Amino acid sequence: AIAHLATEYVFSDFLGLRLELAVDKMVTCIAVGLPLLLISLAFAQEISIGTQISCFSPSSFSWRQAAFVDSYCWAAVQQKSSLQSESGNLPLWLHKFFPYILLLFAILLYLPALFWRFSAAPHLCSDLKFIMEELDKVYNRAIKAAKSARDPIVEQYLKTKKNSSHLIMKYISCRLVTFVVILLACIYLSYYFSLSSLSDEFLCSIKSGVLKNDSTIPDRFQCKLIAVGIFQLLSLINLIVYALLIPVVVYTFFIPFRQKTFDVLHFKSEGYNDLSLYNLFLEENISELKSYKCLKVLENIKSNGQGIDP
Amino acid sequence: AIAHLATEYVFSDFLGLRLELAVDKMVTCIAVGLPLLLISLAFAQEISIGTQISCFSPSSFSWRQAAFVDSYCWAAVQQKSSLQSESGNLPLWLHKFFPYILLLFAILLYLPALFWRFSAAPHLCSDLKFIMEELDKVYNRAIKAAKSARDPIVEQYLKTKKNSSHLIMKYISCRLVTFVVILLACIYLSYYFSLSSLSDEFLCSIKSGVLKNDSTIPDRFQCKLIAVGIFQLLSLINLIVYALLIPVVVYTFFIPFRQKTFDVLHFKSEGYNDLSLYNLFLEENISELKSYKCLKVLENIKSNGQGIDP
Amino acid sequence: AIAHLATEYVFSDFLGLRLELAVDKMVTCIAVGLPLLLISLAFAQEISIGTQISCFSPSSFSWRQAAFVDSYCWAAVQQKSSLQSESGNLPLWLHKFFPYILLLFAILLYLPALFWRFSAAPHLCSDLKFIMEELDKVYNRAIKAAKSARDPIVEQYLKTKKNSSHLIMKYISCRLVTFVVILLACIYLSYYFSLSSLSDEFLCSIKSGVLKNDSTIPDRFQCKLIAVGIFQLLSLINLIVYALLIPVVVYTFFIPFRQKTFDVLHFKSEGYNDLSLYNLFLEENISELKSYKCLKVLENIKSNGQGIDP
Amino acid sequence: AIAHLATEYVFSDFLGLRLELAVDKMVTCIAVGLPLLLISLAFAQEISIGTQISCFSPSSFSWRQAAFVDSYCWAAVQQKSSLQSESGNLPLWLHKFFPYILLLFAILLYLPALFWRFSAAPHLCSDLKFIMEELDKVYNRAIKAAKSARDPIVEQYLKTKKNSSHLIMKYISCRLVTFVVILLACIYLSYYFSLSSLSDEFLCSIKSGVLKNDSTIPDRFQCKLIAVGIFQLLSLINLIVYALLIPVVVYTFFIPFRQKTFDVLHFKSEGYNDLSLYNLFLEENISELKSYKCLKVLENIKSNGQGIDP
Amino acid sequence: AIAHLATEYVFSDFLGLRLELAVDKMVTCIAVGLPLLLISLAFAQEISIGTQISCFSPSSFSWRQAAFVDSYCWAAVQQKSSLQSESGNLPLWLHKFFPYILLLFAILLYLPALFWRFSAAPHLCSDLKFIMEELDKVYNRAIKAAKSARDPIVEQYLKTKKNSSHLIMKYISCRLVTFVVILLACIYLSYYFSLSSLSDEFLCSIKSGVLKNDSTIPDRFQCKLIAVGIFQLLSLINLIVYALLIPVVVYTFFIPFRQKTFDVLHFKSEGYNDLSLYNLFLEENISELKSYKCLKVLENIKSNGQGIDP
Ligand SMILES: CC(C)CCC[C@@H](C)[C@H]1CC[C@H]2[C@@H]3CC=C4C[C@@H](OC(=O)CCC(=O)O)CC[C@]4(C)[C@H]3CC[C@]12C
Ligand SMILES: CC(C)CCC[C@@H](C)[C@H]1CC[C@H]2[C@@H]3CC=C4C[C@@H](OC(=O)CCC(=O)O)CC[C@]4(C)[C@H]3CC[C@]12C
Ligand SMILES: CC(C)CCC[C@@H](C)[C@H]1CC[C@H]2[C@@H]3CC=C4C[C@@H](OC(=O)CCC(=O)O)CC[C@]4(C)[C@H]3CC[C@]12C
Ligand SMILES: CC(C)CCC[C@@H](C)[C@H]1CC[C@H]2[C@@H]3CC=C4C[C@@H](OC(=O)CCC(=O)O)CC[C@]4(C)[C@H]3CC[C@]12C
Ligand SMILES: CC(C)CCC[C@@H](C)[C@H]1CC[C@H]2[C@@H]3CC=C4C[C@@H](OC(=O)CCC(=O)O)CC[C@]4(C)[C@H]3CC[C@]12C
Ligand SMILES: CC(C)CCC[C@@H](C)[C@H]1CC[C@H]2[C@@H]3CC=C4C[C@@H](OC(=O)CCC(=O)O)CC[C@]4(C)[C@H]3CC[C@]12C
Ligand SMILES: CC(C)CCC[C@@H](C)[C@H]1CC[C@H]2[C@@H]3CC=C4C[C@@H](OC(=O)CCC(=O)O)CC[C@]4(C)[C@H]3CC[C@]12C
Ligand SMILES: CC(C)CCC[C@@H](C)[C@H]1CC[C@H]2[C@@H]3CC=C4C[C@@H](OC(=O)CCC(=O)O)CC[C@]4(C)[C@H]3CC[C@]12C
Ligand SMILES: CC(C)CCC[C@@H](C)[C@H]1CC[C@H]2[C@@H]3CC=C4C[C@@H](OC(=O)CCC(=O)O)CC[C@]4(C)[C@H]3CC[C@]12C
Ligand SMILES: CC(C)CCC[C@@H](C)[C@H]1CC[C@H]2[C@@H]3CC=C4C[C@@H](OC(=O)CCC(=O)O)CC[C@]4(C)[C@H]3CC[C@]12C
Repeated sequence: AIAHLATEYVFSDFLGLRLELAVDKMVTCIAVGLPLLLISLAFAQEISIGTQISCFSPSSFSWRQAAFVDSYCWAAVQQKSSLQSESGNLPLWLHKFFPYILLLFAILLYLPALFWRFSAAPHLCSDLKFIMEELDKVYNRAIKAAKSARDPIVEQYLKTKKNSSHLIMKYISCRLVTFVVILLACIYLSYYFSLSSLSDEFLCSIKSGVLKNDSTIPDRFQCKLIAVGIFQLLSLINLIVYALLIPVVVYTFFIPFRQKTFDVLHFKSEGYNDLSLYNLFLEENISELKSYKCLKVLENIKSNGQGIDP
Repeated sequence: AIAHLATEYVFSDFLGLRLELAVDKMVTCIAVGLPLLLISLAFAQEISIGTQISCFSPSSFSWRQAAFVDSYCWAAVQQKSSLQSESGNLPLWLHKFFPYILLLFAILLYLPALFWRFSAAPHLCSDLKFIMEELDKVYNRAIKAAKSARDPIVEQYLKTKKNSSHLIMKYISCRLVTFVVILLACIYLSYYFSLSSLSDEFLCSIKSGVLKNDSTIPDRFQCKLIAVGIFQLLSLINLIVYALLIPVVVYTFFIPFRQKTFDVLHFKSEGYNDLSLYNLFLEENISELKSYKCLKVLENIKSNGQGIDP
Repeated sequence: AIAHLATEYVFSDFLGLRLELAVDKMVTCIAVGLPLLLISLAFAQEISIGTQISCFSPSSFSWRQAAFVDSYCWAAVQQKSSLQSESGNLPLWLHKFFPYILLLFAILLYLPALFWRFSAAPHLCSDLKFIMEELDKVYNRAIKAAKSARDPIVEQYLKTKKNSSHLIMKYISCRLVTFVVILLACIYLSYYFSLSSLSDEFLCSIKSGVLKNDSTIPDRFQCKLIAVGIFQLLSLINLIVYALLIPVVVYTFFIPFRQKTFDVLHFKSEGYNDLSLYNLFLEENISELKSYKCLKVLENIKSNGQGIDP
Repeated sequence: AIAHLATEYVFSDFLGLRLELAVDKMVTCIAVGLPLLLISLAFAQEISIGTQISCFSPSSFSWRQAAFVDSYCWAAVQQKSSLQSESGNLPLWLHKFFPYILLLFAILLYLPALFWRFSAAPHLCSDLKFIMEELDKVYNRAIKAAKSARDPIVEQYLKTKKNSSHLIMKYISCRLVTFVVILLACIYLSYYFSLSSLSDEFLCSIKSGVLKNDSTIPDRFQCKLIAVGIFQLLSLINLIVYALLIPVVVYTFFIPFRQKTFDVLHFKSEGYNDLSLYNLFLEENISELKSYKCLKVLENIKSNGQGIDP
Repeated sequence: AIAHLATEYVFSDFLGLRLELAVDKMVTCIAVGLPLLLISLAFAQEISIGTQISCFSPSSFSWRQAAFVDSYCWAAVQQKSSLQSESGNLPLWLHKFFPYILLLFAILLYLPALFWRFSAAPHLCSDLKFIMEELDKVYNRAIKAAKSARDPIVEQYLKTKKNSSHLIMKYISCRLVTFVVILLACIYLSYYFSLSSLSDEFLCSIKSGVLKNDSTIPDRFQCKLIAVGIFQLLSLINLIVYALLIPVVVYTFFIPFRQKTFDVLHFKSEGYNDLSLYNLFLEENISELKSYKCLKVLENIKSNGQGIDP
């Protein structure tokens, strides 16, 4: 089934205008997708031995009595009054709930993208639909002029956007939340990887109620959480990748402000202003226009040779 | 399978004109969707140990006798004459039926949306289809006038709607029922989370009938409900999210009345009147009209620069 | 799997012209759909403990001998000569066949709708197709007259329908059968809910044939039907909903006769006559005509303001 | 199920313009696809005996005690304090994680192709769409001239590409990473195949905690990893194929530079320059143009017979 | 499930222009398809008894000790130091890996077809698309001439192909590899069928490590490979069919050279030259042309009666 997981989570896509930037979409796919793969691998039948916990019951216990001990101690992992270990009870909770914790990170990293799709993409879509179709008319006019010579509402409207700073707050906050959640996940995963491997072993007791006086039951059962060594291993993989995402996410703060007389071909940064976002989103969309490509071909020729000024 | 649950309930949509407001639809998706995820996680094989209850049968019992005790005590959870516990029998019922109780909340939170789709959306759809197509003619006429100058049935009909107050009662009652059900669910979930963790343990007896005289059977069996610690944990997650929905739902009462010379571009609140609903539903639909977008572009330019009055 | 059941039976639809009235279709979906959900929930793995019956075999019985007792007593539930209980054998039959009894109600409540689709909808469809297309011509003519002035075969044919009383008998009988089946189901479900919870316990004997003389076999085995407490619980849910459907179904008898100079816009009741049905079915279909909507807009304006008589 | 694996991974394709060269795509399909097949075959039910590990527990151990030993020793494979073997613990880790290691190679060999699809194919696609449609006009003009006689923007633009050397770095680095990962996989697989077959046997001890003093438990359990002989066998198959891919990948470094007055029919190598890539990508795409095929037919005739110069 | 296998592998097809000759495609479907069916039948539940190996453990061994012996001896089949048999260890390897060996033949017989689809079909497709459309013009002209009378680039181009001998090497080598692999499979299958039926029985020992001194374990366990009698039976079926394919494959060497003033209707062999391949591929494609069929009808009439010379 491991090969099906690779087909589902790596070799196929999951989770019109481009209303998300390619880098931001790519980071989201890695950040959300990787925990779901690692959860699926942690319980693959190739690696699983069929149970999360086993306890050494005495030889006199019947098969159902030993099955009770395993089931009770799986519940007792939450119940401080009936546990003992080389450390506190906290590792045992983390070892049990490791699958839910990775799922929680996957969800929390998806919510910023879902919010952008809910709260910002509809407005941006309606604007990009307008701006691109009017830019196409401007480019077709420029082509006809150049082709004849050598064989302003958009400008006004775009100049309004640098006054607005509306979407830039929605964008930067979506980036900033993604950064914080990745950083917190790195802190957790490095802690969980640091836990002693023998923190998977604990002592359990069933002598809570009517059993409390029964001399035939031993006072402590040795139990082991069988998958914990795999969980810690896969936590290192997740930590490595998330540490590599942190530089990329930080770069997405400065891509609008710096890194990416009015010019309708050269989209450029304009500061902490929505026009900087529209410049990014146009540059990832304007290349679909046939007329833009023709003018950029002429500009590249003029940059190298015959002076067909664009 | 946990990764499939995330794909099914988070990373894909489940449960023409927009006949429900985006916030109301979003709240419904969270309120109905979250219990179904949490039910599915509570019985995930990654976390389950294969049975809901285990009882400590004595060593002399055969395998089938011990299987009888577990099956009888699962039934006896409902049967006051054969239970004993540190508290009343009520916790044991809640621990058993936790999956049905979350399912009940999911259903009860869907019924207001289903009623709106049944009782109000058909009438509203027929009106919005009419109003938008006639508004498009008004806008196209205004564009042609403005483009020529600078390079009333709808008004009468809409003025009838502020007399009707028909749909506003259907809408506000759907909001109000959703509020009440979320509030009652919060009261339950906070109670269920408050129950002692050892309320998962109870004493069972099989000595009802012919077995009543059998000296070989112990008078009480120790039983434990194994999943209860997970149910209480997931109840905290559900309580947290529903407490965050309450402010959002309350805001949906005042969005029509306040928060959202006749003006065909600026849709506005008009009180406890159906025109306030039509203003909300138009504002979420009118942005699809090409002619509306052009006039709003001119209005934005006029707001910032050249006085092309819309 | 409980979440899949909710997706299948609540959050999605199951079981052109509208040839069934919305209320009648809605009642049918609830009446037929609810038993199928409740059956599915009664055997959900979240709530099931893997067997319907368990009997306490003695400790000397082998594993296969105890498996024989459970299998024999499941069959013996039908066989009066080998049962004993605190009451008659009738409860034990109902406890065993509870799933089939709910299935039987679901089927019997679907047959009236299936009969309407078989015996009445084809004729009604051919008439509504004719009447609506000729009404559209009448409305378009009235619009052109009104638009010019202020900027009869259908009547003859419809007047024939009030003489026919053909379909009204088919309709009312389909309603009446649905009422009777819901009422009988309420009587059963309230009886089944009233049965003592300990009617799930009975005494079984295997000493029929060659075993009759065997002194090593006990004369009675204690058996318990494990799911019965869930069946009675879910029977209360079904009883509550069906009791709420009864008022709605009764209202569907009087919707044609009363509640819903010839007027082609105001469809109205005409007594125990097929024209009353055609008036109901037109009123649920005529709103799709663009020309009808225009005339109703003018009528609403005339009702409030400028006297553009429709 | 083995026949389904062959259908899925051999007899069907998995993982517009041709934006990847056929040889590079073919190598990627083999390099990524083969580990996924071999993983799937290693756990086929035809060959599996249902468990990864078995340990010889003593005859006095109960069934659940022996199940504990197997589960503990599967976990102990990671835990140096409780292992002994004829060699170090490293082989035991490799034997356990063989499925993940092959999966890791499959992923690492896919990432270069995914990067090309992300970072280079969009720009190349926009250029090839332009260049081919303008070349089609040049060829149609040449056909009309030749057909009449015997019954420059593209040149300027392409001459800019040999100045750029932009895509050649992206391409060669994708090839170079693929080479390195295949070489490292060959080093691992030849090492893993070289491990002694009896490295699948190790000695395990459960005497860690409360069990440490128990005289009834033997100090060492003999355990065997059952699948290891299959893993080493399939590692030889993977090593053989990857060794055959190495010559092919190396050839893909020199295909642009050498091996593959301006001529619009004969695409040719131009050095370490992007024009060399465009020449390769055009030659794999230009054959779709009807006008190119006609001119190549005339060129082939002129090469053999009547001098219809192309 | 056997009936599903027949539906999947016999009664349905698996694995535009015809770019493979019908006989060559048919041989490939049999040669590749038959092993996959026979593998699937060898493990059908109708015939399988649920395990590949069973060993006779002594009566004192616990259930888990006997499960260890079976699992160890399945691994020991590869491990010469712990086997004994009436012959060498080679039969035991073949009995274990019979499913992989048949899979290997299925794959090796598919690779020649995959290579033809990769390396030759694209060029041939581009030529056949050209040649057929120009032949259609020649035939339509000949029809119009004949219909009027009685109520050369292609020739030049095709005459170039007999100089090329390019594709004939690719074709004959694909045929020759298919012949060699079928012949080698026949040699193996006849050997494997010849092995003694009691070669499925071998003696196993677990006394490798700590167990080496244990006097309670017998020195040899009798083991039997349960499916081997089915594998040898199905090997006879595979051998019979492959022996019948050998004559057909050999005939495909001489179909181009012999067996199958320029004539545009009668495609004919021209020696070891690509024109011989084009003649074969045209003859399997030219019959789709309406104009060809008309001329062949006239030729058949002229062959029998009225002299309408084609
Ligand atoms: C043992 C350790 C030290 C080796 C080095 C770390 C690897 C295990 C890391 C490095 C890059 C990682 C990969 C980076 C990107 C992806 C793609 C991601 O899928 C997508 O983003 C899909 C994108 C699309 O389809 O558009 C799934 C996880 C995966 C394979 C990551 C899995 C883990 C990888 C291979
Ligand atoms: C289902 C998904 C979407 C959410 C999963 C959330 C859980 C992974 C969280 C919620 C509640 C958390 C627990 C709340 C309470 C505790 C007890 C607390 O215990 C101690 O400090 C014990 C110290 C001692 O041993 O004395 C440590 C954190 C822990 C385990 C938390 C660990 C993480 C948990 C299980
Ligand atoms: C351990 C606790 C203290 C951490 C904080 C609480 C989280 C567990 C909460 C906060 C927000 C919650 C999420 C808010 C919104 C959604 C979306 C919801 O899906 C949809 O609404 C789909 C919408 C669409 O697809 O259009 C499913 C539940 C989920 C993931 C919620 C799951 C639980 C979350 C992550
Ligand atoms: C299948 C879905 C759609 C609906 C599920 C509904 C149930 C979750 C409801 C319906 C009937 C309810 C029960 C009706 C009767 C009782 C007994 C009652 O018992 C006591 O008060 C016991 C006190 C004592 O111990 O003396 C407490 C509430 C309880 C468990 C209720 C809990 C919630 C139940 C099970
Ligand atoms: C514990 C008791 C006392 C609480 C109160 C009773 C509820 C359990 C009842 C009240 C309304 C009932 C619901 C009324 C309507 C429906 C819709 C029905 O589905 C449809 O009719 C689908 C309609 C469509 O999709 O068009 C399925 C049963 C359900 C959820 C019913 C399930 C049981 C509900 C929630
Ligand atoms: C498969 C679906 C579509 C139909 C299911 C129909 C059953 C649920 C019906 C048909 C025959 C009925 C039974 C016919 C005979 C009997 C025996 C009869 O027994 C007594 O009166 C016993 C009195 C005593 O204990 O002395 C009570 C009704 C009962 C159980 C009936 C209960 C309901 C049954 C099982
Ligand atoms: C026992 C050993 C010594 C025999 C010789 C080695 C074989 C086991 C090798 C030689 C060629 C290999 C094959 C080369 C190519 C492929 C195609 C590959 O699938 C694709 O590339 C799909 C291509 C497409 O569909 O476009 C899957 C692996 C496979 C069958 C390889 C499987 C292993 C093979 C048969
Ligand atoms: C889930 C997929 C995508 C990634 C799988 C990565 C693993 C296969 C890697 C990551 C960590 C690696 C391990 C990290 C630590 C060790 C311990 C180390 O131990 C010794 O050197 C023991 C020497 C002794 O016996 O004294 C040898 C390498 C090994 C097994 C490594 C083998 C390969 C592992 C398991
Ligand atoms: C017991 C022995 C001595 C009887 C004689 C041998 C048969 C078992 C052989 C003779 C012909 C064989 C068949 C020849 C052709 C085919 C078709 C082949 O499927 C295809 O080629 C599909 C073709 C398509 O669908 O286009 C699958 C194997 C099968 C049924 C072969 C199965 C084995 C058969 C029946
Ligand atoms: C997974 C698919 C695609 C490929 C399957 C390939 C195997 C079926 C091949 C590869 C390695 C081969 C084995 C390599 C080594 C040996 C040991 C060799 O042993 C002896 O000669 C033993 C003599 C003695 O008993 O003393 C005999 C051939 C054999 C079993 C070979 C049989 C066929 C094998 C298992």
